[PDB]
Amino acid sequence: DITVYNGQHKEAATAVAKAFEQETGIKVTLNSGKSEQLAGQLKEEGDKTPADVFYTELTATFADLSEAGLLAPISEQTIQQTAQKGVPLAPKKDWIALSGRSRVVVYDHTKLSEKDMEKSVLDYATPKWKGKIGYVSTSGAFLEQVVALSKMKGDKVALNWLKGLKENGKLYAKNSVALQAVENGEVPAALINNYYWYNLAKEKGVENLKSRLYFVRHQDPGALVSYSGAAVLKASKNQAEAQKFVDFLASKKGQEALVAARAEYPLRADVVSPFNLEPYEKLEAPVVSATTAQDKEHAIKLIEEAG
Ligand SMILES: [Fe+3]
Repeated sequence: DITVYNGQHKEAATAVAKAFEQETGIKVTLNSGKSEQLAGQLKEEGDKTPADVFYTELTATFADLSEAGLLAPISEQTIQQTAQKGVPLAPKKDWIALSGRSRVVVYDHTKLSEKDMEKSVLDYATPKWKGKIGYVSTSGAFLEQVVALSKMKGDKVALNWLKGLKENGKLYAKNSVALQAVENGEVPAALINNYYWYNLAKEKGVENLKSRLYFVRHQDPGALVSYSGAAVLKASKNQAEAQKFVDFLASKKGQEALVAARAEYPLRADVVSPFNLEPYEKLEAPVVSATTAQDKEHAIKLIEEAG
């Protein structure tokens, strides 16, 4: 049996854990919490950690653990199961990206078409969109978007975009609230994550939704994908089973279990999501270095500077 520190959505973790237990008979105990807290705890616990695997919604969480020498090598063959072009790879082969979530533009298709959409996410923060673009400044993925803009286009462009959103955007407290605002005709478009829309479409039926998604693609900063993944702890005294679990997460069966439970993009190219997601390769995500704590502090300062 194994213990998995779980930073991922609990529905996803419970689903892959159940599928693993059903496939192998090896029991999984989830210790679910915030990834940044769990990462800190793994570092503090060091050689004495009871964690066999760390399963997270953000692979950036692994960088500090890897550099601290706390992660075990995983099989090159396993890593290759999800190593599509664009997918982040552990330089030390000590973690694996498994799935992703995408930034997206959601829009009211009864007011707008794709003709009204923009080439770049940068262009939504302009006077055309005054009173007409929803954004969620307190959102984690929004912050990742700001980090990506700074990295890809520089701070001035990132700050200009944020100032553009202050001037032109409508602020929403959460992504769910922004999605509902678009559905309800309050605002014609909003910047959110893919999974909110696909979840609503699955529950209510797309025929009953006024909103649709627009993907900028073309490696635009707005095509940003955030990657979930897993790593085995070096300190684990149950390497064989921990490696078996990570191998399972990258397997067709494990990926199928994940995508049935959560509207993330699988990184195997022989698994199809029941949520009706496009293939990961079609997204044309940009390649962006992992977010560090320093990146986040810098992005937070830009948000504050923009008002
Ligand atoms: Fe969310």
